[PDB]
Amino acid sequence: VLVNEILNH
Repeated sequence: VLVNEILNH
């Protein structure tokens, strides 16, 4: 939840 939001999919 500190990077996932980005690569999120």
